[PDB]
Amino acid sequence: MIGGLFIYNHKGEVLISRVYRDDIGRNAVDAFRVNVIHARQQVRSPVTNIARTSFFHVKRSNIWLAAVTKQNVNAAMVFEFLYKMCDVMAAYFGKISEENIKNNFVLIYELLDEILDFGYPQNSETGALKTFITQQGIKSQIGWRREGIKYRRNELFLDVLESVNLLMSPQGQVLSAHVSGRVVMKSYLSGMPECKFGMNDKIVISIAIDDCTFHQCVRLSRSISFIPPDGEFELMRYRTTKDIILPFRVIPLVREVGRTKLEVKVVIKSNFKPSLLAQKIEVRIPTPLNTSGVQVICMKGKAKYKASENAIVWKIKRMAGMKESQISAEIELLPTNDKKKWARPPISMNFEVPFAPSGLKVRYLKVFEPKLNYSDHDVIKWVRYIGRSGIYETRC
Amino acid sequence: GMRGLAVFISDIRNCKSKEAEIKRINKELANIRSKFKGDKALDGYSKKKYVCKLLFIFLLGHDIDFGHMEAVNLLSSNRYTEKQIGYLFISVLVNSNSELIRLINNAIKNDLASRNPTFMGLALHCIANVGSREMAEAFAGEIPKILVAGDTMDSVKQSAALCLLRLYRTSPDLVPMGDWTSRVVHLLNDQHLGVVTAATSLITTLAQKNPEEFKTSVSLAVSRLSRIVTSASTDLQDYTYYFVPAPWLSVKLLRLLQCYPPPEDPAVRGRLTECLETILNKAQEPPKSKKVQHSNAKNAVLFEAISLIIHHDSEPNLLVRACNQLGQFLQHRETNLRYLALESMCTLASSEFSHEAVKTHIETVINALKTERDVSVRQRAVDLLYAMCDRSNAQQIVAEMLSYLETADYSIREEIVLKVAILAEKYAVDYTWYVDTILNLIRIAGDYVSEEVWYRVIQIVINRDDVQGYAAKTVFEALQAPACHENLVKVGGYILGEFGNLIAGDPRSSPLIQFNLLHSKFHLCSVPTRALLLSTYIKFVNLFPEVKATIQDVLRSDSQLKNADVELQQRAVEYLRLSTVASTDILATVLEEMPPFPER
Amino acid sequence: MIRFILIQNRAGKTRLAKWYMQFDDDEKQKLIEEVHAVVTVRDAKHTNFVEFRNFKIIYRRYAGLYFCICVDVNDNNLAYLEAIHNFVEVLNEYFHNVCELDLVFNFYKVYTVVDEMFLAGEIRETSQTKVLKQLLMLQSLE
Amino acid sequence: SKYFTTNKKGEIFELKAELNNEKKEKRKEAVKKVIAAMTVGKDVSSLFPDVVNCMQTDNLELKKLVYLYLMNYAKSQPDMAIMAVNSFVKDCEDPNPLIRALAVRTMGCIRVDKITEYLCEPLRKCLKDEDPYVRKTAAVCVAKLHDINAQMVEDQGFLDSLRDLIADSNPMVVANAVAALSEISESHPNSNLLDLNPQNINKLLTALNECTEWGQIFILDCLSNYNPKDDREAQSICERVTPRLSHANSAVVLSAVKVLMKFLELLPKDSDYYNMLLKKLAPPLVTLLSGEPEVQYVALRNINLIVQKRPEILKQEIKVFFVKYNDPIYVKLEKLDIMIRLASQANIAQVLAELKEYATEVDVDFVRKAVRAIGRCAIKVEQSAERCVSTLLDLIQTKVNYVVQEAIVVIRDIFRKYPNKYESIIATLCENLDSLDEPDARAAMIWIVGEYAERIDNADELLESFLEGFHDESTQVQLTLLTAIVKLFLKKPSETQELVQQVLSLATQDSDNPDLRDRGYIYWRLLSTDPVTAKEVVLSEKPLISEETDLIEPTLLDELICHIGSLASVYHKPPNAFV
Repeated sequence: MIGGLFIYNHKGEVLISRVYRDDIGRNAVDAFRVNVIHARQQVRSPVTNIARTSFFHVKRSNIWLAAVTKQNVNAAMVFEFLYKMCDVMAAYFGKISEENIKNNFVLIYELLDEILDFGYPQNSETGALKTFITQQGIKSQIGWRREGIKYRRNELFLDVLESVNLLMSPQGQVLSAHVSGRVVMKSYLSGMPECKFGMNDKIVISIAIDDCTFHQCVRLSRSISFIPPDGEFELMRYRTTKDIILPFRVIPLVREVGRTKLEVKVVIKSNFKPSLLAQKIEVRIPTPLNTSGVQVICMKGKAKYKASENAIVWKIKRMAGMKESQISAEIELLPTNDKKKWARPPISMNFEVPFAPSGLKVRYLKVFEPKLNYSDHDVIKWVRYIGRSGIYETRC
Repeated sequence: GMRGLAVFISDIRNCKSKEAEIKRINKELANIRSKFKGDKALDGYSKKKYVCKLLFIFLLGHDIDFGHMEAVNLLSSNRYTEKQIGYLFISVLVNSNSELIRLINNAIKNDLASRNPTFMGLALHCIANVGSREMAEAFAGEIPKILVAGDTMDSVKQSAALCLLRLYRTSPDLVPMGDWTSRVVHLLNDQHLGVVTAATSLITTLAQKNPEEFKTSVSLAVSRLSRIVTSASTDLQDYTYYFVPAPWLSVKLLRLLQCYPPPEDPAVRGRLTECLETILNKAQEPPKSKKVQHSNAKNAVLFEAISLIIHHDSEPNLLVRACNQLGQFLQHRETNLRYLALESMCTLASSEFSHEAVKTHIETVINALKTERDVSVRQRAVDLLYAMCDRSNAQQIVAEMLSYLETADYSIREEIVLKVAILAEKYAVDYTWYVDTILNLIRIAGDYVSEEVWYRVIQIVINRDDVQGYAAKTVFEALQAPACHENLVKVGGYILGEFGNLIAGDPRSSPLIQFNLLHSKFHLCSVPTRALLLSTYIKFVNLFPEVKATIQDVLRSDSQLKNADVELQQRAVEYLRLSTVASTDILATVLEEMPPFPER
Repeated sequence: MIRFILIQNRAGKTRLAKWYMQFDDDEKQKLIEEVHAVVTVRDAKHTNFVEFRNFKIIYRRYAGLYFCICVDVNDNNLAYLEAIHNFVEVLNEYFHNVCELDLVFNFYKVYTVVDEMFLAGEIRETSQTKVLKQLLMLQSLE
Repeated sequence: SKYFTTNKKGEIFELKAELNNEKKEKRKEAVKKVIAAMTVGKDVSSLFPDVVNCMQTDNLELKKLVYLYLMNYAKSQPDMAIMAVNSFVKDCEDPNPLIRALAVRTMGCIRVDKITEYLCEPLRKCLKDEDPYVRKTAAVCVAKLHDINAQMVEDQGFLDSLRDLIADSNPMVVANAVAALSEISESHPNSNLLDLNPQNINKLLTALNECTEWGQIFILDCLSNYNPKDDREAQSICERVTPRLSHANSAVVLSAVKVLMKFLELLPKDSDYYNMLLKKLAPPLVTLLSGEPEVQYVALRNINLIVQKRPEILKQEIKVFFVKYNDPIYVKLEKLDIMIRLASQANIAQVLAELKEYATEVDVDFVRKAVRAIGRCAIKVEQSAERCVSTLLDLIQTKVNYVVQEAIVVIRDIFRKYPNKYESIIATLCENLDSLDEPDARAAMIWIVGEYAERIDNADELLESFLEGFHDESTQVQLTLLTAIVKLFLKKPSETQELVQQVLSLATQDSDNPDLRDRGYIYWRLLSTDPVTAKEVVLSEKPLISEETDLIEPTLLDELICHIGSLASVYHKPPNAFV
């Protein structure tokens, strides 16, 4: 019925676990870590099915709770049970955070025993668990905007401007990757309005460390409440390191037969929807310095040589998604030095895409002006995501 | 040593919660803040213990914003424990209080002026650990002078050379290339091997930008290496690791040689070659231990040596001996060893001299590939397979690659199919080989094959055809297994709709059952596949009128002409109106044999 | 050259962390987390050389602890793994069959050993006997 | 080798030494430290025996701790755990019933072969016990024993006692045993869980009201598998189950709806009860939209099915299924689909306006869904299509890009559905041509130009604009551009000669995709032999098209409506598709 219960922290490591039916192995926990939490573009759903198994998961402010089962279990029962459990946890030690869990391991096992038997959620009213639980948890604990602004036509525009940074190893292992971005908001409003703005959970509130700084106006309580200043400004800056959605994947192939011939093929794959369009792509391929000449062949965009710059350049006017393109090149080397083993530098790429590589998506926006009349229904809003290549390199 | 520290750490380890721990730490911090701000002067012992507690707290993860004053006061003491704790603290917590920087420069100047090599050791260690530009300006003028003076004790010489290295990496401008070159390179003949260790590392990192100033190092390098390798078992007893004579010194010495061309002195060159050959020979005897340590230690030197030979690339006999040893490695327990051998063969495959040598071990390579359990190992092996495929062995390599695809796991399919496609396009000696390989690849793992690949195979079939029965039967059979997937449906549908006159003879290849295959694949394929199928349908209707009714019976379904998509129903209407009406003979002038594809 | 040395148990708690490059505190915590996460998921059949942001990691588990040395990608691998074993044996000899609790209670000498055998990102001494003698010589002062 | 493993100094040795103090209070914190160590991943198996040495204790809390330890070992390494069965069996008889229950459930937790001979005596013992809680545990232990490999013909005496349990006194007892037995029956011998319909069902339904929040779900799921025979039987059943609007809003209400809609086969209008049910079902189905988000997701994925089956109930509730700004997206989608399903001809007045609002939010994909929902609405009430296209024109005039694209993609469908009824709009679409990028929209615009070519004397330049940038465009736009250019040729010859040469050639001589090459040559021969058949072969009236997809199979619907509350519904797939 209830195959096995698990509690994870936001990093994705098992804070605690307890299984109930041997038909659930290590593969289960690994699958729920690599197929739901670390899922990238999948449309989320509080009930998911993989490899003939089903998962239910509830999010509590940073903590994932999940139940896994293979039977045709009564669905509503799962979620009512999870809510009862989160409530009992609260009643024993207040809010739910990593600290309380790591500090009441014993109580958590006591619960997962008593409340939940073999998968059959026996009585769980907190007033009555004193009978069976004997432990005890441990609790712990304007000026920027003129008033008198008049416009004839309400408008606003949100731009999620992000920059992605990537450095990958020839066998396709993602070595380094992080996205730094900011939410620039340009408005045109009449009066002193309130605004409520909410988004998804991909942004928590020479080494990339996650971060999220606001503007002085922002106010928290999840969501965002604020009174925008007139004109253009910056709402929040942030930096993320996980679950990134690498637009292009570059695969290199290099064969250095002899010390005079050197052949290099590159193939780029688009890893996103087939209707979008990445624009203005550039690939910079390196070459050893004692390189006499080059032969290049490509059926997408156009490439040429830059001897002074010491690189081959390959431009792409536009490109779709889920497709594959390829450039070939042969290289004759001037055998001057019988030395100096060429430590080839990485292959770089520049590109612009109309979707936030970090996975951010503007969930919802309400604009409410009290003293005057209008509301969200009466203001025109535009949204634009712009993700740009930062340092985007592939070891070849 | 210090009981208070122990009880402190024990109480910390008995905290039941992060809040209780952080409270206790704030408490101890308040206490030590007070006693440091207390007007009472302090005893050296207490100051030592208190800075110890501070360092511990900092190491657990919190913040500490004081104490460095006592850290300064603790350098002028003369008990070793105090000097140790003080220099440790000052090294761990980096801060830019200019006054404290000056004080520390003063204290370290004093210590280096002293004569106890222990104090000199601590001073050099601290300088090497922090290494600020200011400590540079304060000691980079002196350090080589400490290194070259004859009476300086051993450990002093070691640590001083290493600190000169640290200086060189941090601040290159503040170490002038003066006279000490001769004596620093002469360091190598010392009996204390550790001196040689330090001197070698330093000389490597220096010569990486001024070779012509250190060229005189290679002679001593090769002499020491020879004396090490031809050594006896009970030589260098303090410097021998599990019956292996001086590994690390050999590693670093070979590394030093790697920064230089081949030696220019003939006798030097010859002794060097003899050393290398000695290493390789020693690599072939049975082990003197059942313990992994001996294997790792010896193979370290072995890999270093072969990498050096590659950097030289002038000893063909040595190259091929190396390759043969490597090939012997490929079937080994130590996954480390297998990975490393693969990695090194990857670069050896680039030689004018060891190419065929690498080629010969191909069956070992493929057998390792066909059963290996790691993913990185398999990736490296496939890449090697790529690296040694040429006019000679391409056919067998490709065949084995496909035969592996026949079962290989998901984690490799993408690059395997990419590389097989590229090899096919590169060395296909004839059409029929090319088409055979491509079609098999598609049948096996189409859903990764590029868009251009099967464009090309259909194009080439259109041009130099003579494979029509083969292609037709292949797609025919691959279809009736219930697994056939898209790109196969596309390519086969098109090609048999073009050339089914050459397969319709088999009683199990009827036009009727051909359509039954294609329709059985219809209700699972997407819309462009469906469009291709509908074009092949009318091509058939032109050729084999024997299902001319039932095909139309399908074309009239609610599923066809009421089609949600536009282009499906567009083609459906056009074809139904072509067939049932509006002609029955001009069909032969519209559905002709698709004039051959022009040469781009 | 070495970048940083870690002695780290299964919980992710760091018993010893000695750096050889300029890194701020936050990024120090970050690198520790990344290395622990990439190392605790391998098995005995897995290799020992795992690539990392701009370096590689040479690690070895000793049944309760992990030794991890961060190395530049173009350096030897087996040599550094064996140096790890060498230093482990030095500890084992000095501390009389070292246990992790000792590595906690006695950090101010663990640092001594570490700087004795490694200094400024290279391998200083290799002979266990001379290091042991230096150590028990220093342990006699006052 | 074996460094760092000595047990004369360090953590494990210190704990082991602690575990032997004779002050029980310290032993408590000792084993607690051990448990924390197990959780964090520290190897503590070395502690095993002495921890079991601590089981010899009168205290409740200490024995509870050690049992938690052994449970932690149970599912990971059973053989290790077995080494305390000598005490386990010397645990099922103590005072303090909590001890008894704990022991029974723990023994059952073991999954090894030889446990049965150890376990057959205690388990069969405790079924017949004074205490309720113990029987509540032992019932579960029975199923535990069944899932581990055992048919264990004593299992027949077990099942005897088990059926004897359904005639229990305490609610939670039957509330649990019914679930245990139902789970047994699913790995299915055909001779299992016989329903003594009158007597047993009366007893079940008497115990239902006293039951605990949870067991009522299982009671209802056991009833669901029952199949009645006579009318007044079903009358009485539905009567007794009726008052379910219970506290566990998500579960009890849903499963009650399952048992009802399965027991809805009566003479409908002979008695005014069919009406009574069809009336009573609406308030709970509505109030199941005020709870937490996930419950709302499940309730919606079931109400969708219900609407598919019995639309008479929710025919007038299209207000409560509106989208609020702050819901999770996986709820907005379900609300949108249900709104389309309920879109009658009477309430469009608000519906077609409500959607007009959603097309001004910021959640892009949801806005796409709303525009296409307007579309699908314009195909389910014909008497509103004009207002539909009007609202779409408004949305286009908003000039928002990612709205105008879905707008035009729907307008194409509209035109193709009701042909020749909105032809004045066509020209106005063209002025919004520069801002079309996605393939769907480009194709749909070019297709609209395809038909109705004789409406615009500017159709030439329109397609000449795409003709230049022919590559770098999907195959869809290429093929549709072919069809459209030819359609323009046959309708306006002598002015397309400039086009149908370069279009055809750029499709056939240049492009590599052999399928476009094929269609190119096909069209080439038609328009070269005779312009007399070209018309009748290309320009035929493509018959009307209905969205045949938007309905679910009736017998599949029968199955799912037999599985309303379970996980089977939320996927809309039969239970066989996952074991």
